[PDB]
Amino acid sequence: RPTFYRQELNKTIWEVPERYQNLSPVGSYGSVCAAFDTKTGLRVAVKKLSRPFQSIIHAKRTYRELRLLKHMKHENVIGLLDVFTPARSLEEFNDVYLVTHLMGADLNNIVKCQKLTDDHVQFLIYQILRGLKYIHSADIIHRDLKPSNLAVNEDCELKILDRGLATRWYRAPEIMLNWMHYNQTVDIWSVGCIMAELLTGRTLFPGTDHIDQLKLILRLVGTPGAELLKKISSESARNYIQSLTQMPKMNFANVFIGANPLAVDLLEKMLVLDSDKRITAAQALAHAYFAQYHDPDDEPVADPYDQSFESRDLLIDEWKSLTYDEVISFVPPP
Ligand SMILES: CCCCCCCCO[C@@H]1O[C@H](CO)[C@@H](O)[C@H](O)[C@H]1O
Repeated sequence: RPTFYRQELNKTIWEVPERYQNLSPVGSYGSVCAAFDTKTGLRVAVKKLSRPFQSIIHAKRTYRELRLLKHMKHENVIGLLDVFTPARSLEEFNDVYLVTHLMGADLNNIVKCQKLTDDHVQFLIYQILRGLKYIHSADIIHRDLKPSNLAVNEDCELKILDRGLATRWYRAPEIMLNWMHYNQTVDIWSVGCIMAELLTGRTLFPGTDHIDQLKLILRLVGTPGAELLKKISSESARNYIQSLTQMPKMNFANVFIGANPLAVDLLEKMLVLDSDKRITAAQALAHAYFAQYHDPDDEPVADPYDQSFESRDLLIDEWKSLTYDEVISFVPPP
């Protein structure tokens, strides 16, 4: 094991291996320091989880987060450099620290302070969909893909994160109707919204609440056809939908007038009401808009990810001991 030191920072008492040095507050389910890794000469992020075992909910979340990050090994997805605890045994086990690459800015920190070239839009979105193929191949649905959940460096390299450094704006329509049985393509909807915005400099659907959101969506893509309406069991949803004057499907070419026409085509295949018909991550990767970036031999899939634990109601000490096992068995990257 290594030797630890304690330090006060912003009311929280930090205790880390000496290998981590120059700790400084980056921000704020835990708080995050930037730190110098003396082992590699690289700057890193060190997140102290707050109250990781406060309850059954926190504890399972803590385990969920550690299981996810141990699994994610892909250039466009946040992954884990280190995890530790000052605890000497399970009996003392009370804090968990997570270490990842220091990510300086999110996609939003870009869009707002620039106007993106088409080639930027191609590189950014290709990276998203490359990691999303990987995420999806693990049978994970991201569910909250939005600009604050995407890390982008000065080199315009991107990774998908679990959590940032308004959600509804990027949420698939089926989610705001509480449909339940989402497939992965709820994340494609979100990618379409992000893309639109990168091209346009404007939020595609700045809904004020969930009802407003559905309104703004139908104006673009138009009222659902017969083949779709017949799948909405909710009487109230049906009535709200049909009460909203029969809206024509706008021409995407006019909404995105001036965009690379191939970006318009891709957008049309992403932002489709019927999630059955939404282009998948792997499909999208082969769309000619990414011809410059696509390489089918460098778009890998994930090892299958065991998420049966999600189906379990366990005791705090059980989630705690599972988490403890995951820390102990962590094997760092190369
Ligand atoms: C915005 C007004 C209506 C939105 C229609 C959304 C159509 C969503 O698509 C539907 O999603 C479900 C998966 O969640 C599937 O069970 C259905 O097969 C699929 O067609």
